[PDB]
Amino acid sequence: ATTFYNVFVKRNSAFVATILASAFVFDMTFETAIDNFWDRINAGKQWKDIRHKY
Amino acid sequence: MTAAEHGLHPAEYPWPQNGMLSTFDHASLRRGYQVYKEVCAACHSLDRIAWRNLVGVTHTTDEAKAFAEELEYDDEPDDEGNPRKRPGKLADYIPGPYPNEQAARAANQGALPPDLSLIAKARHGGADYIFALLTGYPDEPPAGVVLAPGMNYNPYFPGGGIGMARTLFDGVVEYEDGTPATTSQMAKDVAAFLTWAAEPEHDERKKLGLKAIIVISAMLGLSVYIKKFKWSPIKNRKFIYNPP
Amino acid sequence: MALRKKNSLLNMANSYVLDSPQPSNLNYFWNFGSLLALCLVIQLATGITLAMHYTSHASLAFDSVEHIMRDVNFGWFIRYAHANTASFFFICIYAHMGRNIYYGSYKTPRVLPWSIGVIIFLLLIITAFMGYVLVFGQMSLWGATVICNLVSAIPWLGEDIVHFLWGGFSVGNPTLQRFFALHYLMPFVLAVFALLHLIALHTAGSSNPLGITSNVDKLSMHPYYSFKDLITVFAFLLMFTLFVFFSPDKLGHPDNYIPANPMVTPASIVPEWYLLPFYAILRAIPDKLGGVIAMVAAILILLILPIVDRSIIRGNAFKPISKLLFGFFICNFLLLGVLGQVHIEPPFIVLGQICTIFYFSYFLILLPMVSTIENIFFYIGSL
Amino acid sequence: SHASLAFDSVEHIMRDVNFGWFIRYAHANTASFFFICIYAHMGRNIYYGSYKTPR
Amino acid sequence: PDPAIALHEAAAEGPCHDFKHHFDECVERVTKAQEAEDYDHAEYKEDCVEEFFHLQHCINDNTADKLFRVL
Amino acid sequence: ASITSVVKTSELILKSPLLSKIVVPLAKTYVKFSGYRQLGFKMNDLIIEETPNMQLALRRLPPTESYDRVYRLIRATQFSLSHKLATGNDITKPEEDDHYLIPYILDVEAEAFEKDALDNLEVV
Amino acid sequence: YMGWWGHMGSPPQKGIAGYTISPFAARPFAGVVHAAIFNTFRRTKNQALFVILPVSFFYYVWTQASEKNEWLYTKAGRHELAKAL
Amino acid sequence: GKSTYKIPDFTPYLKKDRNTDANRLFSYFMIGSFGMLSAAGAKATVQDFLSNMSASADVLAMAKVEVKLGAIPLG
Ligand code: HEC
Ligand code: HEM
Ligand code: HEM
Ligand SMILES: CCCCCCCCCCCCO[C@@H]1O[C@H](CO)[C@@H](O[C@H]2O[C@H](CO)[C@@H](O)[C@H](O)[C@H]2O)[C@H](O)[C@H]1O
Ligand SMILES: CCCCCCCCCCCCO[C@@H]1O[C@H](CO)[C@@H](O[C@H]2O[C@H](CO)[C@@H](O)[C@H](O)[C@H]2O)[C@H](O)[C@H]1O
Repeated sequence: ATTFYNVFVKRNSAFVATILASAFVFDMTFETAIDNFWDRINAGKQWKDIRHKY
Repeated sequence: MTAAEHGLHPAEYPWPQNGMLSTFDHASLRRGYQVYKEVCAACHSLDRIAWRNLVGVTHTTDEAKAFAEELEYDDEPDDEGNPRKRPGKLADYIPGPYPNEQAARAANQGALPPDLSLIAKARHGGADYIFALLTGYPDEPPAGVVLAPGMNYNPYFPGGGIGMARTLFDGVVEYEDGTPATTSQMAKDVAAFLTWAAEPEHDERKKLGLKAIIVISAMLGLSVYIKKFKWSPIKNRKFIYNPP
Repeated sequence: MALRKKNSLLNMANSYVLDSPQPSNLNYFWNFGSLLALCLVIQLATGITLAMHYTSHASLAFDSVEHIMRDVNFGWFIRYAHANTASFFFICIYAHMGRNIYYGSYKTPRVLPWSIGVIIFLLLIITAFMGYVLVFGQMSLWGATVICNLVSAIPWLGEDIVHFLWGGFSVGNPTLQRFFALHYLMPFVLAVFALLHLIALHTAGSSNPLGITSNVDKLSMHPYYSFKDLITVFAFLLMFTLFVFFSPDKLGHPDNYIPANPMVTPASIVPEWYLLPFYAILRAIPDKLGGVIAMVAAILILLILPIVDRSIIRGNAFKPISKLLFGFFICNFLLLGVLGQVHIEPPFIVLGQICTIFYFSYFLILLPMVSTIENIFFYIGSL
Repeated sequence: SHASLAFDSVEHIMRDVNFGWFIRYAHANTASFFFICIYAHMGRNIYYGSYKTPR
Repeated sequence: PDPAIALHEAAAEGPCHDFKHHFDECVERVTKAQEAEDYDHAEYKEDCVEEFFHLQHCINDNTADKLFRVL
Repeated sequence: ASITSVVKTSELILKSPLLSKIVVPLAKTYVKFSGYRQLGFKMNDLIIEETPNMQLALRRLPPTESYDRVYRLIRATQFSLSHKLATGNDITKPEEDDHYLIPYILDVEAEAFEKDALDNLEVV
Repeated sequence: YMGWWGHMGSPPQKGIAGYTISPFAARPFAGVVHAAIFNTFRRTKNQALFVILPVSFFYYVWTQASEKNEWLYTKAGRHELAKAL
Repeated sequence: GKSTYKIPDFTPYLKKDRNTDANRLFSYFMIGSFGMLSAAGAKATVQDFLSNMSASADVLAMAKVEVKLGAIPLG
């Protein structure tokens, strides 16, 4: 806990760097997660689901 | 105003795309395009839609190019400056049935069939209005209604007398996917299709809205924690007063 | 001395957004000022972006808006953001004005920020009206026709003035091009007046919900009100998101998706919802000129609140009768809004006349009477 | 601002708008005068050391 | 066969029977009134649009969901 | 409006037996519903002070009265921001709601109004 | 009428001691459940009439007007409409 | 009520572990999460919004002309 504080939080340069790197990871993973969820709730409805007939 | 003058308000039908998380049914969109092409396109244009707009929505790139290449469009003049035609490309807009308003009205006993590219947004009711209108021609006008010549009775249309006759009858279209082409089925499909034509961003818009809802909700929750945290020294302040 | 105070430029920012001393007890209704600043920023960003894709020629305007919706990447978002934020701008502005009337922000020593504010409100109306015309759909055209023919009621020169504003004998291309130029410009004027009313306010500072001095107990604007402003920003963006992404057309009128046709008149010419109360006031007076004067007076009468409020106490927090009267005033203002969109038919014609009388009589009769009587009740009641 | 109509709109200003010629030439020439004055103002500042502390 | 035909008939005979009767009574009156001479030179000619709207509005409320379920 | 006005009109009402019989009970209720006492204020703490006259009257308050007023304003502001009401001894009892400021502002205004009158005198 | 830090324009203050604790020492959501329920109830109850009375009155007015208007433009309302115009 | 050295009661609000690194770290996790979502949100906003300035679909449809070569004879 102290260790975590000292490394990622104490220096604002480190804190901002950690926030931005987290933002990058969140952005990438959230994109992927929403994509999959959207595809499941709208299953058989989207072009990707019917494309195979053509 | 009388209810007649307003038009009957259409029912709220449960469209597949109703629902914060719901896209269009693209198989219905494709079937709706086929109804447009075989029935409506006789009188109505769809001028805001290009062939490329169908691609990856209702048709593959090949199918759409095939549709475009069957038509002739005006080319740039040749080297002697004589006019020329070319086959259509994906960038071309779907061509209308009439050259101008005058020709359109002449073919329709004076009435001008509107362009259908925005009609789902340009009428109160949207898909429900289109569906109600196409399916709502009674066999006989209510006793006592006097229709003007060339008018048809339809209660959903304001005033009751519409210049467009009933056009959908069981089996006017033969769907390529084997779906029974009943009046109701065709109206549902074409209404879906026209709604897509008016708002083609609909599916993407609702997915981005879901992401925005989630992030903005989280930020709202966190913003409340941070506010309460920073304000606590002010809220918790205590005084002791000793009058001087 | 700290740089933020030493340097002249930094010091101006500092004095307004960081060290500015605020009352420690502002409630959430003091957050509409910053939401209005946010709306103004969103409208500038989306507005400038739409201007990069819009064509002001009447032969191409409507189609350019379709191009934005259909071809420009995220064009749909920019267009709907701009159109919906105009409605949110008026929700926030009515709230901000409501806050100011309820808490007596128009009283000395804040008459000047209030009076500049009344002009900001007029500029916003003009700005939003011109923007509505730029689409050049049926509501665009029929709006410009009817509203600019009100100017015809100005005696002697009125007709001449109309033709001069239109740039011709009807609403057409010249009208559209000049509304585009003015719609671009007006938001900048509006921003300057917004800044003037803040500079005027800086002499007294913010009022507060108790109506007493805050000189005894101040808080820096940052961090306390910075962080409190974030809550309403995210609440606003949630509402924005629900309209822009899920129901982008809920606040609007389908007729504007039909291209302008000078021949065909739409079923019903009703303005955008936020103009509806003023439209109801105009309909109430049968005379054309009378109606126009009434409609303008309905806005300019706000300038006399500093005179007609005779209370020795600032605001309504402690005044039960004034609170009731204010409730009725606000609800009547909403009923006027509703009557602005009904058909000119019985029994709404007479009802609109009664609501119009009530609107004016608040400023001219009731508020002066009620505020006088409450003064006497506070004195006798506390003896 | 449309490219199919821009040049023609400027001709419309020159030919059809009342005093359009004046407004167009005023705008175009004042842009040159703006730069004459700005070079002069900068020249003044450099010659008289207006860039030194505390300015 | 169009699914709507049967659903509308069922809703008219069932939950919208009172409205069906009103429309029917109206049509009887209007037809009879048109049958009588010097109807063309009358001041007020009655229609049945009001009753028709009441009926259709009712049928639609009882059918909308059912119909879209079978398409 | 001027405090002078309010005080004079009130005195006309309190003189008339009929008027006082109907107004004094109403005014007492009004004050109860107003609810400023539930924030520990005295009525006079609510009077608008950003006026030259009122600034002068406040400067003329005795130091003790002035110190107490500052505390009541700070205490009320704290209840306001916390969304709490006064409890116990913080609630202003009807007997504590004294017009500490009215005499000062009436003197300030008396002079101000005399000055305006005398600026318009005409030798006969 | 407002100064700046150091000379804000307060009457002289004397005799008030103010105390507070650090944001990091405090529970920011202390007693939130009690406040959310009991405090909101108190504050809402005290303001309810000032909202209910005007809203209920203007809603009643609108309801009566809209129902009359609807009735005047029916067949049954023909005669009353003729007089109203 | 009189002595100013008798600090008013703050026990309802005081955290027992107020001086621990765990305690500070929690609140910075909240602040940092908020900064993280704000950064991710601003990136998304900027990228989506500025993409309006990239070639629109109608423009992109006009480049990239495709031509057959089977039709073209030698010489
Ligand atoms: C041969 C003629 C013809 C065909 C076929 C036709 N229409 Fe029309 N339609 C018209 C005419 C004419 C009007 C204008 C009627 C009027 O305004 O009185 C019209 C009007 C409309 C309207 C607008 C009604 C309004 O509110 O203004 C919609 C929507 C519509 N048609 C959709 C369709 C659809 C969907 C189809 C077929 C799937 C279709 N039409 C087939 C001639 C046709
Ligand atoms: C207070 C600021 C503003 C307000 C209230 C405002 C309001 C509006 C409104 C109501 C419309 C009609 C929207 C529609 O239904 O489509 C509109 C359109 C428009 N506005 Fe603004 N506007 C503002 C600022 C700006 C600014 C600064 C620009 C910069 C050019 C601008 C450019 C446009 C354009 C090009 C349109 C037409 C395209 C369209 O309709 O979307 N706006 N504006
Ligand atoms: C673009 C529109 C406007 C913006 C951006 C704006 C912004 C602000 C801001 C930031 C403040 C200080 C914070 C607050 O009290 O909320 C404020 C205060 C004020 N505004 Fe506005 N305002 C606008 C329009 C108006 C209008 C239309 C009026 C009056 C009709 C007005 C009158 C006032 C008054 C009187 C105050 C002082 C209130 C007080 O603190 O007691 N403003 N405004
Ligand atoms: C809100 C938008 C953000 C931008 C800020 C607004 C830009 C224009 C503001 C400048 C107008 C002049 O604003 C004026 O500046 C000076 C110093 O800056 C302020 O002066 C104030 O602060 C300084 C120190 O911070 C003190 O020396 C002074 O006693 C005090 O009154 C005035 O109170 C303010 O009225
Ligand atoms: C002040 C800032 C200065 C520098 C910032 C520079 C930013 C400008 C970059 C524009 C980049 C756009 O790049 C492009 O973005 C869009 C979203 O916008 C992404 O598009 C992706 O998501 C969008 C929705 O968000 C979907 O419509 C699309 O089907 C999907 O592919 C692309 O995958 C990416 O290729």
